[PDB]
Amino acid sequence: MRDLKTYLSVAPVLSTLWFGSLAGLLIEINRLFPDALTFPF
Amino acid sequence: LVDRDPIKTSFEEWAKPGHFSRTIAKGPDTTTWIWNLHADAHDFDSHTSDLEEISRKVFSAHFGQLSIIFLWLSGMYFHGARFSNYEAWLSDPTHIGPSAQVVWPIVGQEILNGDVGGGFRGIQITSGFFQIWRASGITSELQLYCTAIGALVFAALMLFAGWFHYHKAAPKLAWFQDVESMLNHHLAGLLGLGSLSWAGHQVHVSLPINQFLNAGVDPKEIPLPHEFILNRDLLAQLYPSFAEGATPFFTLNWSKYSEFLTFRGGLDPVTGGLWLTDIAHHHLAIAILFLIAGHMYRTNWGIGHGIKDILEAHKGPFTGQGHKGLYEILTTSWHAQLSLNLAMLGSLTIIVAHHMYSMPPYPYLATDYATQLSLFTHHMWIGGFLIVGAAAHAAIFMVRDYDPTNRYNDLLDRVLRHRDAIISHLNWVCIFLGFHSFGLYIHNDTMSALGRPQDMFSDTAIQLQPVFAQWIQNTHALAPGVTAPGETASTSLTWGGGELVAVGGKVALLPIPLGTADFLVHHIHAFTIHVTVLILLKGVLFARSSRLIPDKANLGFRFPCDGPGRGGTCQVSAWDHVFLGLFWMYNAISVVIFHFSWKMQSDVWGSISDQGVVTHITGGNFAQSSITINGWLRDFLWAQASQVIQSYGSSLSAYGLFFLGAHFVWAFSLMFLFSGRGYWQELIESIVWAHNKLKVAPATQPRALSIIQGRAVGVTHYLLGGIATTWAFFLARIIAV
Amino acid sequence: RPLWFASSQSLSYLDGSLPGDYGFDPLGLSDPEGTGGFIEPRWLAYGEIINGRFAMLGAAGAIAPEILGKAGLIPAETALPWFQTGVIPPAGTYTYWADNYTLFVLEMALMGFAEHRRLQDWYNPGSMGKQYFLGLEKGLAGSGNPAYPGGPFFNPLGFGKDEKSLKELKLKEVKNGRLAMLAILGYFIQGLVTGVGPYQNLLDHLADPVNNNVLTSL
Amino acid sequence: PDRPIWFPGSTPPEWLDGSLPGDFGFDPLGLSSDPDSLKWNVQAEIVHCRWAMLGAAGIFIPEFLTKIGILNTPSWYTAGEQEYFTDKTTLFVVELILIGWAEGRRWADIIKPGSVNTDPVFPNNKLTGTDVGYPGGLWFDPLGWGSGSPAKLKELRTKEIKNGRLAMLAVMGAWFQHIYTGTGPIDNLFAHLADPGHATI
Ligand code: CLA
Ligand code: CLA
Ligand code: CLA
Ligand SMILES: CC(/C=C/C=C(C)/C=C/[C@@]12O[C@]1(C)C[C@@H](O)CC2(C)C)=C\C=C\C=C(C)\C=C\C=C(C)\C=C\[C@@]12O[C@]1(C)C[C@@H](O)CC2(C)C
Ligand code: SF4
Repeated sequence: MRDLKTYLSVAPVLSTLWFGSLAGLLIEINRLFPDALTFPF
Repeated sequence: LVDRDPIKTSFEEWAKPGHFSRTIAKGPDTTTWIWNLHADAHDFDSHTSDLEEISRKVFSAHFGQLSIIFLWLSGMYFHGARFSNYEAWLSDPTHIGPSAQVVWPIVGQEILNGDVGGGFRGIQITSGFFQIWRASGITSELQLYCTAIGALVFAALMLFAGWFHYHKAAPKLAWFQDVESMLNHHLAGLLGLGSLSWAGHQVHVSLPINQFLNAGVDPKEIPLPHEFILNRDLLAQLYPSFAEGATPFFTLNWSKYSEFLTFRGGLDPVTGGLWLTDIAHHHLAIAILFLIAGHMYRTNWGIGHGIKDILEAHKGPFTGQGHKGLYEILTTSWHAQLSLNLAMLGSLTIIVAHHMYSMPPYPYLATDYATQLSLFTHHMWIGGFLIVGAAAHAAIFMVRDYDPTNRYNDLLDRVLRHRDAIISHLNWVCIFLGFHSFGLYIHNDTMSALGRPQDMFSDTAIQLQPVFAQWIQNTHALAPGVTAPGETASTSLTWGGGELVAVGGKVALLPIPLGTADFLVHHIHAFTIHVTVLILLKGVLFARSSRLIPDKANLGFRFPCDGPGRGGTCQVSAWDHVFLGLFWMYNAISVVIFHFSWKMQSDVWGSISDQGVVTHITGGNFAQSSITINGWLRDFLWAQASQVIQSYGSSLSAYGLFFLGAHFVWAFSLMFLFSGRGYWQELIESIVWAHNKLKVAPATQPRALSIIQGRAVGVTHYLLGGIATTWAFFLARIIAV
Repeated sequence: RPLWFASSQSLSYLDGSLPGDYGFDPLGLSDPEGTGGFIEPRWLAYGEIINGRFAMLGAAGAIAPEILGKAGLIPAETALPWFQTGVIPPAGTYTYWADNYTLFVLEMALMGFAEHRRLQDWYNPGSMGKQYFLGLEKGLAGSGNPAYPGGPFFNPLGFGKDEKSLKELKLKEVKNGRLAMLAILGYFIQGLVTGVGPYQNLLDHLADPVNNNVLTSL
Repeated sequence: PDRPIWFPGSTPPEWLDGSLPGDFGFDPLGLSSDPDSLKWNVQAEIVHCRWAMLGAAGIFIPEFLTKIGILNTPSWYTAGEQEYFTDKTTLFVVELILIGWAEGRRWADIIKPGSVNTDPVFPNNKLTGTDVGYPGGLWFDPLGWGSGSPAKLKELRTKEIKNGRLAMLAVMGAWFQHIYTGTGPIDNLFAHLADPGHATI
């Protein structure tokens, strides 16, 4: 559906999807490497 | 009367935001369009002028509300089955703190999973669901899982009904305007049958299971609820009158049912709550009363009353034509009905909050102090908000739907012709109450500071005794045996009978004395309520015109001002009177909840020893310390905030964080309240300049918030911050002690 | 025509065209004002006819095995009451050639074929006699009246050749269907309160009408 | 317009006009209302059919021969746990490279038809198929059956689609049967044939 695809490109839905994926990535990154205070490499 | 397929189900309107409005559907020239989209979303009256379409739209949204409520209930029941310690709490209610939420260990937040007893680690809940489930006879988690599944199914059913009654078969306007049938059905069927069904459940399920639990039986050894139905011998062993069946009911030999239908009064010593037999009898009587009351209004069979006929016959020498014409107003305007229902529901919520603390209806609820405090505060806030909404929608009706040429009413016309006298009298009453209530606190502070304690208004120097309330307490304490011969004990323990109920080493309830401090605090309550009623009633009565702006009705319900002329006209609309009354409602409710908390912690709640001596939480300092503002600052706010400020490093650190977060949010609101739009619009012009320099200027021109939007943001943030601060303070104080 | 609890509202639309019409509609459920959804005169008449036919099939079926058991013609292990034949396993169960939940799926599928074809003919008259269906679409064309399809399949003997006879037979069908619905409700609530089959209930009433009665059963 | 329909007596969707092989008017949700989605979905269905037919053969023919005892191969469910001549990740990477080259050229033919019909190394060699998803030539149609009259083609292309759909259903069935009953698919068939009344879910 073209209209359904248009509704998925509206600002709030796109922002929600982007921020959900971003939060998931950050949570997993902090889960794999906990308590980072310095960049050791 | 319905219409078949009035509106097509399609995704086309989803891709065109603002389709409900002609102005909004054009396109976003500026950023004000985005804000305009959300503010006007649910104003169905502005969308179309057809009453049938508005009614059809209103009917379907309530189905979505019911679906959301059912989803919330399903979640609440599911979390108790999967992530709770209910079965351990059921074996030792007095030593285990209820908990139904657990947290994932990610960034060190697993510290919030503190111990609560029963080999469980989680967040302690204060909603009181455990007592509700215990009073229903629920024993295992299988029943809770089934209830959650059923609630999910009901949510799906509600959503389908909402879709159907709008897209497939939408009722006609004549169906909605049948108020007699709606009243008859909502009285006889919705309320009476529901009460009868709950009485039947309490008779057949709650009473035997709760008797077995109170006897001390292991919950896993109690027979299942259906065993009491298939095996009448078990119920006969528990209640011998069940051996006679329903024969006493039909022979009018009702006295045989006295074993499980009582009129005892008071509290159950084992659990500290009301007797369940009294509750079953109460629900039976209420069901009978509501079933009879549902046969009053006339319908297709000619017998009954006509509401218009009743209204037209009530008139007097002081009121002229009386209530004639009110039937047509209340059957053509949605806003007036909404205002009336909002006011009544808010008053009912406040009454419920007052009643549930003095007559604890659930087992092991009185000795759970945190649950009591939370429920009281929650329902007080809900009632206040609903009451303010009532006045808001009354003003909306006055602005929009008032039309004397076709909807004349004499009672409303006469009120509008002497509004100056009403407003002036209310102004004088507010000033008098403020002078003679708060002034007595300042006198006490000055006399205490000057070193003259013998000149204070107190129980030791100058007594102001509330003799009217003490007389009522004495009358209610002596009611059994004189004016209520059928009762065994008083309705509540607070009237002053002299008896004490203690459950598990804690005090459940006992008589509450009244003195000089109660007089002052009650008059403070009266003053605040009167001021709020002044701001809201002035706002409603002057919505259409005044001596300042004769044509105020042409400018609408929600407009900012009428310019700097006439010396200045900021905040003249009826919307601004609701904006100003929200702040006074907040003030009044805060004072009320502070009074409740301090009085309960000082004079009621405490621990009881073997010899029978009571040690209250704060040691009874309310009588002598609350008569000054310094006392409230020192012995209430300073002393009782030590729990929330020392919660770091423990399971209560979330409340400590929320304390500071809510402080920040409250302080952040003052930027929007103390400033005006022109400054921020001028400031944005300079910021836009540098975006043009780097070719990053948006095509949607940035605009500052409107005058009304700024006012709304300020009040919303102000209320959120204040209420959240008080919430965190209360919970952190009461969970620890 | 004879009338039975008729009213001024009900007689304004019940003019006697339908078979077995006596003007009885106290609640006005068939009022042609604003028909929609499932509350519609045509759908209500069709539902009454279908429910009557199904109840007539059920009313004799729920009692036929029981009477033959007491008559000593069928084995006693099959002379069960209708509520202990596998309908309600808590009340009792009988072991068939397949487990009950397996038979349910087959019944569901066959009944789905039949009922979906019936519904699709109701929606679009004469549509079921168009697409190839094993060569059986030649006789499943219907007749334009959904409740009375006729044809070589549903009217094999060719009864009701004359229109007057057809009207009389439709009236008889309606009367018998209503009586069968009443009998089925009696089946249910008799089984609820006496806990034993309806044929044994009748024999109990015949044995002694005063000691075996509602006054003694409730 | 008079073709058999999935729901006799109903009306087929407007975008399904009967021009495609294997078309019965089944699209209640309208997932292919627009032409681009229609083409993409057709290509996805054709690829899913061809992989599912290879998978169904590979799951069922080996397992049957093991039961009658001719071969001794392990269960298809646990075939990924045996130890081969190298670690599984290396095999996965080799697979990824080869199938990336294979599928990458298939992507360009969907976007721009007839642009990848020439051999990059030996330009004397070509694919002959005119239709997207039916590549032809000596590599994919060595017997030359893949071209003919529209009657010869609409039958063969409909036979392919009807077989592929059945294979997809069978493969998912085998997966869920092994998940639930915990035994190879052929044992389930023999159990059902032993006691059809009771050898059931
Ligand atoms: C049953 C209750 C009820 C109902 C049906 C209505 C219905 C209505 N009210 Mg109303 N109202 C109510 C109670 C109710 N009210 C109460 C109790 C109050 C007093 C507080 C008001 C005060 C009020 C005012 C002051 C106005 C209305 C207006 C309206 C009309 C338009 C509403 C609209 O567009 O909403 C739009 C909805 C929103 C903009 C959502 C607001 C969100 C809140 C404020 C913040 C929530 C914070 C949240 C937790 C943060 C998460 C954010 C997320 C994005 C992350 C509509 C007929 C308006 C009207 O008629 O104008 C002519 C109007 O001006 N009402
Ligand atoms: C703490 C600050 C504060 C104080 C003291 C007041 C006080 C008052 N407000 Mg108010 N208000 C406030 C903040 C405050 N407001 C805020 C923040 C808002 C939100 C914008 C409002 C919004 C508001 C509205 C909307 C209305 C009021 C009204 C009133 C008056 C109520 C009638 C009355 O007599 O009360 C009692 C008066 C007092 C308690 C003040 C006297 C203080 C004591 C008695 C000292 C007396 C000293 C004595 C006279 C000797 C002094 C002599 C000198 C030489 C030293 C009262 C004067 C209403 C009004 O106009 O009157 C009806 C009204 O409609 N207020
Ligand atoms: C791509 C978008 C974009 C870009 C390149 C800039 C660039 C700039 N902004 Mg800015 N700004 C933006 C969006 C953007 N802004 C938005 C959406 C807002 C409203 C919240 C602001 C509000 C803002 C203020 C109030 C100020 C600036 C200022 C500045 C300048 C100082 C550098 C800086 O980081 O300031 C800090 C900028 C921010 C903190 C903005 C927040 C960042 C937002 C969230 C990024 C949004 C990106 C957007 C969603 C792009 C989507 C891409 C997608 C469609 C592909 C710099 C030229 C300053 C200046 O020099 O004054 C002229 C200044 O005082 N901006
Ligand atoms: C897609 C699929 C299911 C399809 C779903 C359908 C019908 C949806 C239909 C609809 O959309 C329509 C049409 C129209 C819409 O309006 C409505 C809906 C209803 C939404 C199944 C399988 C899809 C895909 C399949 C079958 C995949 C095959 C897997 C293979 C090849 C496995 C191979 C191996 O097994 C071997 C050979 C040997 C082993 O050792 C190793 C492995 C690797 C395991
Ligand atoms: S713009 Fe502001 S200050 Fe000026 S009249 Fe309007 S509300 Fe008052």
